Amino acid sequence: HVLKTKDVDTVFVERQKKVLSLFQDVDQLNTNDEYYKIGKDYDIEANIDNYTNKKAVEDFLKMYRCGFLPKYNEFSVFHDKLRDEAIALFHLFYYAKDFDTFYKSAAFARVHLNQGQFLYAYYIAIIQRKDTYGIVLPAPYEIYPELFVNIDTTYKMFRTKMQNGLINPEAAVEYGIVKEDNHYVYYSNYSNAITYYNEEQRLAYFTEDIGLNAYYFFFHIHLPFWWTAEKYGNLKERRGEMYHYFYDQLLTRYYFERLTNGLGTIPEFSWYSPVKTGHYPLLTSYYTPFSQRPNFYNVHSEENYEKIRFLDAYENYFVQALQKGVFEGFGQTIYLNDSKANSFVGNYWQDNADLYGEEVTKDYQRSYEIVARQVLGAAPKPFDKYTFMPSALDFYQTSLRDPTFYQLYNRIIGYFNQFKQYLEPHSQEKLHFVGVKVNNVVVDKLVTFFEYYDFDATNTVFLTEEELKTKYPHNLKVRQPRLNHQPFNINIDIKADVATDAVVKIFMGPKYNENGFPITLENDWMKFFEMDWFTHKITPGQNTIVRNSNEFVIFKEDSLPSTELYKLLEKGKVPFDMSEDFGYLPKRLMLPRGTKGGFPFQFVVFVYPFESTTKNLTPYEKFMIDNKPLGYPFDRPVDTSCFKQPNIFFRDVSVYHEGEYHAYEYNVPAYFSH
Amino acid sequence: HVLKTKDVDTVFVERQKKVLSLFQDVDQLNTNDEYYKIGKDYDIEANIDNYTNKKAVEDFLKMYRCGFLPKYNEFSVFHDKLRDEAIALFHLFYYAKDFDTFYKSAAFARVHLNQGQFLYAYYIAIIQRKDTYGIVLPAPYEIYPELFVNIDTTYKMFRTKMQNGLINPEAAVEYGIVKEDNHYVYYSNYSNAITYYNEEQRLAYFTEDIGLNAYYFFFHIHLPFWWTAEKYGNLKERRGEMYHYFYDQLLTRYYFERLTNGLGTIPEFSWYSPVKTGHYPLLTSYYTPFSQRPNFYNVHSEENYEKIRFLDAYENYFVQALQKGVFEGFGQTIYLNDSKANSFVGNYWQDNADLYGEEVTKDYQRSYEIVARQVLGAAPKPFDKYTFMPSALDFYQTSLRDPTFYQLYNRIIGYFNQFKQYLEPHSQEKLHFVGVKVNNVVVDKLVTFFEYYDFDATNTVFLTEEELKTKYPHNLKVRQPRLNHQPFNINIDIKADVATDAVVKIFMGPKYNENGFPITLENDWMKFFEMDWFTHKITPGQNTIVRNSNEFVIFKEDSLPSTELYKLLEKGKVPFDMSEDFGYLPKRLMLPRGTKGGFPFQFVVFVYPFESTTKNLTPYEKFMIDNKPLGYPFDRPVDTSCFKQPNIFFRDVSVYHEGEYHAYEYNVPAYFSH
Ligand SMILES: *[C@@H]1O[C@H](CO)[C@@H](O[C@@H]2O[C@H](CO)[C@@H](O[C@@H]3O[C@H](CO[C@H]4O[C@H](CO[C@H]5O[C@H](CO)[C@@H](O)[C@H](O)[C@@H]5O[C@H]5O[C@H](CO)[C@@H](O)[C@H](O)[C@@H]5O)[C@@H](O)[C@H](O[C@H]5O[C@H](CO)[C@@H](O)[C@H](O)[C@@H]5O[C@H]5O[C@H](CO)[C@@H](O)[C@H](O)[C@@H]5O)[C@@H]4O)[C@@H](O)[C@H](O[C@H]4O[C@H](CO)[C@@H](O)[C@H](O)[C@@H]4O[C@H]4O[C@H](CO)[C@@H](O)[C@H](O)[C@@H]4O[C@H]4O[C@H](CO)[C@@H](O)[C@H](O[C@H]5O[C@H](CO)[C@@H](O)[C@H](O)[C@H]5O)[C@@H]4O)[C@@H]3O)[C@H](O)[C@H]2NC(C)=O)[C@H](O)[C@H]1NC(C)=O
Ligand SMILES: *[C@@H]1O[C@H](CO)[C@@H](O[C@@H]2O[C@H](CO)[C@@H](O[C@@H]3O[C@H](CO[C@H]4O[C@H](CO[C@H]5O[C@H](CO)[C@@H](O)[C@H](O)[C@@H]5O[C@H]5O[C@H](CO)[C@@H](O)[C@H](O)[C@@H]5O)[C@@H](O)[C@H](O[C@H]5O[C@H](CO)[C@@H](O)[C@H](O)[C@@H]5O[C@H]5O[C@H](CO)[C@@H](O)[C@H](O)[C@@H]5O)[C@@H]4O)[C@@H](O)[C@H](O[C@H]4O[C@H](CO)[C@@H](O)[C@H](O)[C@@H]4O[C@H]4O[C@H](CO)[C@@H](O)[C@H](O)[C@@H]4O[C@H]4O[C@H](CO)[C@@H](O)[C@H](O[C@H]5O[C@H](CO)[C@@H](O)[C@H](O)[C@H]5O)[C@@H]4O)[C@@H]3O)[C@H](O)[C@H]2NC(C)=O)[C@H](O)[C@H]1NC(C)=O
Ligand SMILES: *[C@@H]1O[C@H](CO)[C@@H](O[C@@H]2O[C@H](CO)[C@@H](O)[C@H](O)[C@H]2NC(C)=O)[C@H](O)[C@H]1NC(C)=O
Repeated sequence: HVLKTKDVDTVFVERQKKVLSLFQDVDQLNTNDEYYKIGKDYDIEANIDNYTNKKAVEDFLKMYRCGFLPKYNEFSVFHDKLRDEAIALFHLFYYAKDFDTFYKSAAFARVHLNQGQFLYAYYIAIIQRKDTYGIVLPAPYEIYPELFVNIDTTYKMFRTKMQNGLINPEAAVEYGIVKEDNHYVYYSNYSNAITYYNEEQRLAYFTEDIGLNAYYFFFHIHLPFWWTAEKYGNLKERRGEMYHYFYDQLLTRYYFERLTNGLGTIPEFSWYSPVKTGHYPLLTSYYTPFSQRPNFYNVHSEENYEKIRFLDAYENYFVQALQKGVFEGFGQTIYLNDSKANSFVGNYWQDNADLYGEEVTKDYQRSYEIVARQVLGAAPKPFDKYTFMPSALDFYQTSLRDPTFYQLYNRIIGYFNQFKQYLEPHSQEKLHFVGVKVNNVVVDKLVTFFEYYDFDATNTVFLTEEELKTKYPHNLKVRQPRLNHQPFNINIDIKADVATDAVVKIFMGPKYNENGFPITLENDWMKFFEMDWFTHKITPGQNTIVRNSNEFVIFKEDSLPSTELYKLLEKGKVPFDMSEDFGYLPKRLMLPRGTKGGFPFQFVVFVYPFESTTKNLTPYEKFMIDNKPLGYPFDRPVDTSCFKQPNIFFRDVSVYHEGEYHAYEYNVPAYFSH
Repeated sequence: HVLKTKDVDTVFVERQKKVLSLFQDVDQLNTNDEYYKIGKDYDIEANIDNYTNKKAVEDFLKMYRCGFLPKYNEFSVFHDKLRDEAIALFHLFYYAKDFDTFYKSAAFARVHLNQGQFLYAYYIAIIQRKDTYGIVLPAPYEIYPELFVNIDTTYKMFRTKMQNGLINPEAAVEYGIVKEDNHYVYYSNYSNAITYYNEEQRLAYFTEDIGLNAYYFFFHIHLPFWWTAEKYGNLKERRGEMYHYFYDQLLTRYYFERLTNGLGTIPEFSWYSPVKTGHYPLLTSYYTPFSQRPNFYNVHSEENYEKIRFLDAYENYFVQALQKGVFEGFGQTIYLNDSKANSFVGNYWQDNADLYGEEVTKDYQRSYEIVARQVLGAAPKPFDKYTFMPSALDFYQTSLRDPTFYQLYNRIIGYFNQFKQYLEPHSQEKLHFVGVKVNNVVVDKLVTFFEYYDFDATNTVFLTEEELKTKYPHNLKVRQPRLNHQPFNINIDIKADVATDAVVKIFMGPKYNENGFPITLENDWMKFFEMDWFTHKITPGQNTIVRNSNEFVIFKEDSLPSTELYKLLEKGKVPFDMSEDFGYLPKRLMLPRGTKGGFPFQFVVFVYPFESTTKNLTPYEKFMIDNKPLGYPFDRPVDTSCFKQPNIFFRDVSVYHEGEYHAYEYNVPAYFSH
């Protein structure tokens, strides 16, 4: 298994090394590094001519002269002041006329501003600026290790750095601390191996997977809710569509993990009753432990009355719009069948900039999601604008760790899916592919297993004045057994009459509902996980297609550590996926953990005529190369019919799991010491 | 300290004497008085030609022939039938062609109608009729002493009257009954000296202050929610602005009293959870005690299910309008920034006539304030249209005695202040006064203390057939120590470039929040109490202004008993404030009770260019002589800026309290007997 690579020129390489020079030892400043001198004395005012937008720069300066979030404090985009500052900073980065002015602005920020705040605006700018297109971003877990690993292993790294090494390596092994080469390796367990407060803990290997969490972070920085989608041209008109697709797909995938663990559907809650599923983040900031929400949390308390009424009102509005058939307000009146209605509900639920026709949201345009994250996070109200007790719900990099995150968005998609039943359902004729028929589909054995995975966590530690004189160590390694599966083929048999360009899609869906009974397309159309999308020229007669799971376009390879990125740069290359598909879900997670006896699911292949791609979303996500609605044909209900189309095939499938069932078993000292 | 007086001609004096002739021994009828014969035989039908609006008079007769509230029963403008009768009566009074016809109509009413009802319509007619403009109104506590004093002292007066004097004066002293001259003086404690059911009771000297309660009553009769603001020209368009101003100032002032008493912010509540703070009115009607709301009252019971859904719906509508950026309904469509928006939210929350574009409100036009006062009052449903158990929330003269009164309006203004954040914030430029700078502000020591205050409470008692044959006694006096403060100067130091006409305002704001930390303008702009407003001619160079607290235009002098009014009329004079500023907050209450060590607050002086006064509200309140929104520049949030404007100055201040801290200490027999 070789990783696909891509060729880059000398300019790109030079810009790549520059951006990476600002992603090192992020919680500390190195006066020996070139960036410190540049950044410390950069005069934004004096170079105001090197920015395409003078107003944005002046607003930044005006804001900056008043002070920004101090260093070391936690930064969260869900807090007004912090967000506005971060956004002003983003504008300073985005409007730099050229890479050089941008780099200097970045260095300025790195030296003067809050590390978290800088990293946030930095990450987004690299994604948004045209001149940095293709630039490979370092893994978020490598940049925010304190957000991707529990305190028990963070504390072990702290103890190692404080002791300046291992004092008794033979004893350290019993605490998962091993030395390999010149690296210190830390075997890190998911939380279900240290605390089991509720049954949802059984899903910890999935909800705490660094790749899954990185995936949500990438989703957000690819296109922040506070920013307009203008830059992406077409996506703007299809933004709400993308919202639905992303969350439906994520919720459905999470649902599958629940199913193979016997946890049933995503729980429903009320803002007027205790929230059943609590959550205890084993994370910490530099000033406080993350807030905890005990099981059966009394959410309807005096501190949340007003917020709950707002959330209620927000839901009420939508439900009433569905009833009367029209969305009023926001400067327009949309009937449910309007051609922009789909984008409206999506933008409405997310309360994004595009809902208002602006480039950035304002503080007074209150958000359902932000307020809901606030009350579900269970944190006491902020001490002040710059100080708050964070919860898993305050970061896109830790959101998926909280069971209520899925419950919140499942509630939202719940309404979105209700809205979809008011639309014209897909007719049997529009779904039919005259001349095309799928005679059979055979799927190879589906097997999951846990496999060790390492990543650089050195950013967890603080370097010595002497250590800063020499090259960075990239000394610490965090090792966790992560979910994965064996590659598998899908053999498709297609009997055709005429020759035509066809599109073939591969989905994965449940076979039974939570109670073990047969699924129903009428109520379960939204439970199909899109796995593949590709064009294929169908020749008259017999057509045999073989798609290997490693080829599914929906997923990407694991990221490589910054150190391997450099070696690859010497060759004038960059990982293909890491550069162009950084937002895709890691392929090692395309399958939910199976069971020893094999858990029931079904694959489905659908092939339809290839045609218009005039309003595709390639500038956003590469695989979106058609005009059909995202998730087609499971994007909305379908005109109930008891006789399936010949161009769609459903194949039963079983997901088995090999090796140790529980991930923590691979971190038992007796085991890894062999 | 001399009280300001105003000269009045003979015509005014005779009308003043005529109006006061109907404010004597109000719960009884005097056949020996001139008004009795006049009112008993007055024929409205026959004199219909003396009313400018015949339809109104016919409606009154049609309604009167069916019967009105009987004598002795409690009257409240919050009960449908009662309000409708009162409004009909008002029209009869208002449409009288000349003073004489008005007086007869009033005499007729005094004789035939419910005393409370008559007094209600009468008070308002005197304020609204043009020919009675300036006519001095007797203090509400003199007219309705049973609404301004607890039953313990009401019963003492009853006992005195029944015994026809004191049987054992030496002994009566131990109960606060003392004879002075020809008066019987009753030392009257606030409820916190007889029952301490919850911590809010420590605010009783304030919430029960007769002046504070009279103030709210004056606010009502000056312009009832059921009547249109048409009479006041410009006010009509700014009605909502005045609504926000009145309640925000009152709520802020209340907040200040909580701060010096360690009671923090105004509590928030939910219609679906027990209301924490109860209230026990130590008041009674002629037929029943006032209803009581115990602590942690179960408000969400079957009797209130439907009313709560209404209240909840009313709030939902506002919250959704804010979210969609437009107010729909009531015959129009108003975007948040529309020029008519501010008045809409005001008229909406109040459910007043101007909301519907009518003269007076109708029964089916359900009111949030009324329904909320109904469920918060905790009284069982009315026996019938004429019989109900009253709560402190059923009267404008007792409302401030109930903690939930503040909680309810704080909830409404919460929404109002939320709406304010959707408006164009005051820009730094517009707040800047070019060439004008406030160099310094010095405030003399702020000191509060309790000082005895007496008022005529003879209306509490019933007179003898013989006593009615001679002049009214004005025999009984209620004595209570009331909050007060020493006069203080505010020295303002201004450095100007050129000469201009400037407006200088003075505010009092908190220094710290309820937790003891620094206030923030972005979140506490609504907590600034306006204290003074005046024009001043600034000359080039150094300017020095000296304003004494006694000169603040926002406050008035205490009311004089009706007996002192007569003596003053004989000199062709009337108190200046009682005549033109009756609705102003008593100046003795401008400062919250301080603490021995001195409680922190801050004074702010802001000076801006004097200009337009085209849409001023002088006809309503004298001090509103500008075009600026009421409360400027703290009427809405301001473009956040850490750099203060040169024409504004903040000065730390400490409010000290001298003498006994608790008011009841002055009502201890050992103390007042010396
Ligand atoms: C415990 O607990 C407690 C309780 O809580 C606490 O306390 C706290 O604390 C805190 C901290 O400390 C604090 O805070 C702070 O404060 C401070 C002070 O303040 C003040 O002052 C200021 C200044 O002033 C000045 O300036 C101005 C301008 O700007 C002007 O105007 C004036 O006049 C003056 O002048 C001057 O200046 C200068 C000096 O400085 C010179 O030039 C000369 O001298 C001149 O003359 C100011 O600004 C302020 O203001 C304020 O206030 C007032 C009143 O008072 C007012 O009026 C105003 O307006 C303002 O206010 C307000 O506003 C609003 C309200 O409405 C809001 O917003 C707020 O409140 C505000 O405030 C005063 O006066 C200060 O300084 C600081 O600052 C800082 O921080 C912040 C945040 O926090 C930011 O924003 C800013 O920016 C800054 O930053 C900085 O720092 C930090 C740390 O801290 C960091 O992180 C950052 O990064 C930065 O850094 C920088 O700086 C530093 C110093 O500063 C240094 O060191 C550094 O360096 C380094 O690094 C670099 C790189 O980067 C390198 O290169 C090198 O090498 C190294 O070295 C840098 O440079 C703050 O703010 C508070 O306050 C307290 N609280 C209380 C209640 O008290 C404690 O802490 C604890 N403790 C423990 C142990 O834990
Ligand atoms: C206990 O508990 C119990 C239970 O709760 C109770 O009971 C109650 O009681 C009550 C009280 O008493 C009652 O009520 C009452 O009643 C009565 C009776 O009724 C009946 O009758 C009437 C009358 O009739 C007549 O008239 C007419 C017209 O108008 C006609 O039509 C007829 O026919 C007749 O005629 C005749 O007679 C006359 C006389 O009157 C002559 O002219 C000749 O003879 C002729 O022929 C009537 O109206 C009524 O009716 C009604 O009802 C029916 C049924 O039955 C019906 O059908 C009808 O429609 C009617 O209505 C109804 O209905 C509706 C609808 O549904 C409703 O709303 C209701 O139901 C109604 O009702 C009958 O029949 C009566 O009378 C009375 O009245 C009164 O009151 C009221 C209120 O309440 C008012 O509004 C009115 O106006 C009146 O008033 C008066 O009185 C009062 C007192 O009470 C007062 O306050 C006032 O102010 C007034 O006064 C006046 O008068 C009097 C007499 O009455 C006198 O006395 C006085 O005198 C004074 O004056 C001056 C001062 O200002 C001086 O100057 C001198 O000097 C002095 O003296 C005055 O004048 C009532 O209503 C009830 O009923 C019961 N309930 C039950 C259930 O039963 C008890 O009470 C208790 N007890 C204890 C002790 O606590
Ligand atoms: C009054 O409201 C309108 C719309 O609600 C505001 O107009 C918007 O202004 C922003 C600029 O910040 C534009 O990006 C939008 O396209 C405008 N939308 C519409 C519908 O006009 C207007 O700014 C508000 N009034 C003021 C003075 O700001």
